[PDB]
Amino acid sequence: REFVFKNIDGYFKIYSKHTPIFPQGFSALEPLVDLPIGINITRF
Amino acid sequence: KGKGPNCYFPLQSYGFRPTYGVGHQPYRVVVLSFELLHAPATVCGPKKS
Repeated sequence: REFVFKNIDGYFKIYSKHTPIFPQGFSALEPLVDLPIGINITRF
Repeated sequence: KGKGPNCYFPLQSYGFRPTYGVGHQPYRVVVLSFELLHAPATVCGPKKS
């Protein structure tokens, strides 16, 4: 389970993709959720 | 310290009755307040297709 979190222009976008079995493959993460909240995110 | 001289209850009841005049009938008022803060506009009007 891979996840990518980024905040730009007030939109909070996430990306994820599920695959069986770490560096022995290549897979691009597809967009799943995009929510405009515009809050300032600095720590997680 | 209680009800008496110079101490009156600030809240008063209407008591709506169907036999009242047009000026005393109950009127439900809804005020729409729009915000234009620095944020993505999540609210928009309908779009015809």
